[PDB]
Amino acid sequence: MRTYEVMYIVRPNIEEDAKKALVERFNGILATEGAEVLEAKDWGKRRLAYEINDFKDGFYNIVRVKSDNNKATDEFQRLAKISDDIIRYMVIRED
Amino acid sequence: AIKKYKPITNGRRNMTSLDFAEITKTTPEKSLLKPLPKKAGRNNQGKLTVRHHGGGHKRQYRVIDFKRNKDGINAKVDSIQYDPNRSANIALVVYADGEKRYIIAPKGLEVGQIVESGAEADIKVGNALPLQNIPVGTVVHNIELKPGKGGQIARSAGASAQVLGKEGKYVLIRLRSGEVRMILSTCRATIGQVGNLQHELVNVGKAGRSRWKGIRPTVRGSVMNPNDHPHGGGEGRAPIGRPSPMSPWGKPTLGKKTRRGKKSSDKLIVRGRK
Amino acid sequence: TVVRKNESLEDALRRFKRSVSKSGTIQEVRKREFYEKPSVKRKKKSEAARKR
Amino acid sequence: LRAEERNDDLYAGIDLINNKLERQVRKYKTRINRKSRDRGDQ
Amino acid sequence: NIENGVAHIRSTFNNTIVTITDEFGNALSWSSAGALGFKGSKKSTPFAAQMASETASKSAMEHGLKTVEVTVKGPGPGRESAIRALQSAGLEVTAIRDVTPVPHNGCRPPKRRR
Amino acid sequence: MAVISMKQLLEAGVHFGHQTRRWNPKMKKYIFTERNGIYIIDLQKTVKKVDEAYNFLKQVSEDGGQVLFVGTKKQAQESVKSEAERAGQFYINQRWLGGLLTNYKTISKRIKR
Amino acid sequence: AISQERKNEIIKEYRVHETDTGSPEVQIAVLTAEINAVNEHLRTHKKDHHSRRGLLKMVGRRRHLLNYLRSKDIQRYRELIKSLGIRR
Amino acid sequence: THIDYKDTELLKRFISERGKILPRRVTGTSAKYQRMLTTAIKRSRHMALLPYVK
RNA sequence: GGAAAACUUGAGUGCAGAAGAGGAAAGUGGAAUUCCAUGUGUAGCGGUGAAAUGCGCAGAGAUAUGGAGGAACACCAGUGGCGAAGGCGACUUUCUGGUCUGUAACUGACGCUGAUGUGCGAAAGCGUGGGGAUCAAACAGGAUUAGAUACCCUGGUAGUCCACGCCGUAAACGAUGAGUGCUAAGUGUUAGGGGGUUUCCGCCCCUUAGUGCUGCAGCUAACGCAUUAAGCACUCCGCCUGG
Repeated sequence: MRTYEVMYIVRPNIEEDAKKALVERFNGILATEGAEVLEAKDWGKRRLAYEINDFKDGFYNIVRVKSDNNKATDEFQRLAKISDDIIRYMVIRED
Repeated sequence: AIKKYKPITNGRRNMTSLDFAEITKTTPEKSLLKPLPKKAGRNNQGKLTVRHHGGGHKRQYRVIDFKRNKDGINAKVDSIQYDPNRSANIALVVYADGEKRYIIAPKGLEVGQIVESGAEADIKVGNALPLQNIPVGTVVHNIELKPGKGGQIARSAGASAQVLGKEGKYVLIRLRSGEVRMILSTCRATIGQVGNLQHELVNVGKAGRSRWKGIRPTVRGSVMNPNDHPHGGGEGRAPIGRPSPMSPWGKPTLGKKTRRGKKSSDKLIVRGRK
Repeated sequence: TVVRKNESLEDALRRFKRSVSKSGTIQEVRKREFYEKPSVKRKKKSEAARKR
Repeated sequence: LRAEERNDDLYAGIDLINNKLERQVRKYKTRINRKSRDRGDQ
Repeated sequence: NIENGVAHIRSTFNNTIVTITDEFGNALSWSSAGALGFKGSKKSTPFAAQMASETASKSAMEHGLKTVEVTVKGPGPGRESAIRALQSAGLEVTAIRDVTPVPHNGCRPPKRRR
Repeated sequence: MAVISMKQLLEAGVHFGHQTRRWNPKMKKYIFTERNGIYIIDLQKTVKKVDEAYNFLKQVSEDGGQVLFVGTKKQAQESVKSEAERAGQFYINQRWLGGLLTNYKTISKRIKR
Repeated sequence: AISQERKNEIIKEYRVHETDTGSPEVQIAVLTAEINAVNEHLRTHKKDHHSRRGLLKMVGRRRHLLNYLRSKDIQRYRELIKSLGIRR
Repeated sequence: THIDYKDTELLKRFISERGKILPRRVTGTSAKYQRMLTTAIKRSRHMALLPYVK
């Protein structure tokens, strides 16, 4: 009943199956408690405009969630601050 | 955190106690207790060598580990308990290995929370890990001063110390005193601030709560004769009549510094007390 | 933050003197030379807008 | 610096002449003590 | 170390100060207006910047760092007169930046001056 | 970078065309619309043409060839001389002489002059 | 406030006849949903004072309709107190 | 329409030559476009698609 | 005025669209200030109408990286927006209040004002604890002056900030109570609604309700006010009757 669009950024200095291991924990988190992801589109490497945790590049992600609970995405907000890889994150409701 | 007593009595009037809401189990753990007889200011010769100590309430000693040795084994917390022998609370942690032991309870510590005491530990409240592996800036307590001896520093209730920087085989740290000291890098210190923060705020409000603590009353020097104290008797009340206030044994007691210099840790103190 | 080359220094200044005047540096730090009262800047901005 | 009193007491009137004299000097000095003006040249 | 560096000036409302350094800043040489016998309130002049700039630049002498690409970090009267006087030393000023600290309305500034 | 950006390209005013009733039907591909008797040159598509105009003219001078610049419209006469000197190429300001590419065995007879 | 599928549900029981929203007892019931929803919000948010005069105004618009409903038929007023719990 | 905060190219013609915001006085947009713009320019500052200063 | 009915404009709910620094709680983020640690580096820095107190050779300032912490949110930003007032300005999510527009389905005077009462109410204060970066009463010191306890400068405590209880006062001001009608126009602007057009979106056109600036009638003692009345009316409340 509510349409969310998260976007989270990971480190540039990670290898291949370290990257795709971290995206597949979150899309299970972003399916928990009746969340049922529309799709998970992934941008490539972007030269991000300034210097967070003295990095120069980032791998972006776009996951669109259709929930009614706000139980999946605040769980995402809880864990993405804990992990030192996923560097920034932002959910936004679209109406 | 604290309860105020209604003034039903003159001795109960301004007295302010501490409700024990952080305490979850009011019974000690029978295998970690130990007899603690009172040596009321008296040394092995039998005579009183520090004043103002006497008969308080009877106390058991709870053996808690200030050295944190069991590396990489998790430890759930049973309970936060009362300890008469220190200002802080204590925390009965139970290892997955099976052994039970107490640590001093940090500020935010709950039951059912795991605690790792090793070098490959996450930087969380209650975890013990060497000062090399502790990142700069975090507050920390139960600090070892020599590797293996156990934590000694910042250990009373509400005490903490923040890691300031790192020398070759030393780390800088700022004490609750305000003093900046070098502590050897291969020394433990547990992450976080130790709890029971409102211990300093009790108004014990009564001449008898002080006697239950074991604190015998202190007679002033200026109400003595001049063989009991250097501030001994004039006629009537007298001013102290000397260039400085002096102790009962004839040492100047107001302002004069008594740190014994030519000492080994003189190289390690960076900034004095603030 | 503009690089000016292939010329003299008395012409890179002419770029730089108007690449600072079209920026919030000199008019910004002259504003924050002293704390103004939180209801006198609402009139100071009103005088700097009614005159345009 | 001028001042006038039309009293008859020639000791109490000068208590008012010196009052008018002391006021007029302070007018003169604060006129010329506005040298302290922060004027920075270009 | 030869012919690569960063020149830092920050002319405040008093005492134009200049420190030339390398491209990864390590303070090669510096000079001020107070280091030229300007005791007080003569330091807030463009003429003080006419001598203070090159007397750190020409008295660097440790590596021959002869390019500058100056950086401006202060609102002052001798702001552009310290880079004009830097080509009196003649050190190929190639990138002028106004890197001044501008807050995002962060702290409380001090009182008004009556 | 590669192309002219969108801001300064239409600030010059290249989106204007000539008048409707004065139209060539083959230019339908390169017209976005007409507003008040005036046509509107497709601005996104001429960027897709000026880069292709940039691509070969890059590599013509790579061979060392000579590109001729001609301009005779009276409001664009001396805008092509000053750009040929910066390029080091050969310009035309006045009218076409009538054979300076084809009968130039009699024009170079007068460039010899 | 409350959702429309919550709001359209509560106008089914107290409706007097089909397509008669705006009736007094069908707009008191949707108030009592909105009363009970906002002071549960206000229970955990005790500092929200600007939302409190939104509550205190629609308390007043419920009271002015209960006082209205007694003036023309008392037997309908007794049924609404029993259907959804109000005092007085 | 509605400005999406990922569409950087139409969103960075509105940013300044240092990273500031052009006012609608000098750009020429409408009122409700400018403040629907400014809630999208500042979500794009937060996820490093645009700087705060250059 | 009472009673029994009937009506739809007032009032309220529907349905469909919007706009918003309206509140509350929890997260996230960047620039700057201060302090500390370090590298490199050398005599002043700082400050003023002029100086001095202060700071620095136990390496200052300046510069570069990293850290900690508190406070605010540049640009957008506007005689703009929202709220009953006080007031409200980073960003995101949750929870929640109000207004406006349009449609006419529905209820059928359900309305307005409101003594006593009951709740909100800037700052400075007070209490119990936190936290303490800048700023800063009191206070200390240096200059000015004819003189100081003022102005200016260095330093600095409560406070400024958070949580919970209070206090309940401001030039709390549009120095103008609330409600509903009616009475020349011109002109900006806001959310729209339409629109005619379109524009490469541009615009320019008619439309509720806001928000300004001009200006008749009328009003005022005069300034002035003038569809946002201080004009013409009716209701109710607060209040004044020399200093």
